[PDB]
Amino acid sequence: MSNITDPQMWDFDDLNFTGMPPADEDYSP
Amino acid sequence: SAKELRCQCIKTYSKPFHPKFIKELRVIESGPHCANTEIIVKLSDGRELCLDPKENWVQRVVEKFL
Repeated sequence: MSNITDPQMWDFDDLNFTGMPPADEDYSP
Repeated sequence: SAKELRCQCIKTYSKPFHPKFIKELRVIESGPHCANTEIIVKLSDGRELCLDPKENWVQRVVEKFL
C-alpha cells in the first residue's frame, strides 16, 4: 500500500532472471 | 533475545526469486549488532532465507514486493 515521498519516474515489473531459488545456503541467529 | 546480538543475517543467500515467491521481506540496516545491511526474507514455497541487498534481482523482488 505504502505512501509518502515525492519525485520519481520509470520503474515497475517483477522478477528478473538468471539463477533461481530454493536450494540451500543462508543462515543466521 | 537482547544480550548478545549479531547480524540478523550474518550472510546472504544468492538465490534470485520473484515477489510472488517471496511472501515476507524484512530489511535490516547496519545495527549496533552489525555494521552491515542485511535483507531477511521468506519465500512462501521457498523457506526463509537471507538476501543480498546489492544484487539486482533482489532489488526488483523487494522493490516490487514492498
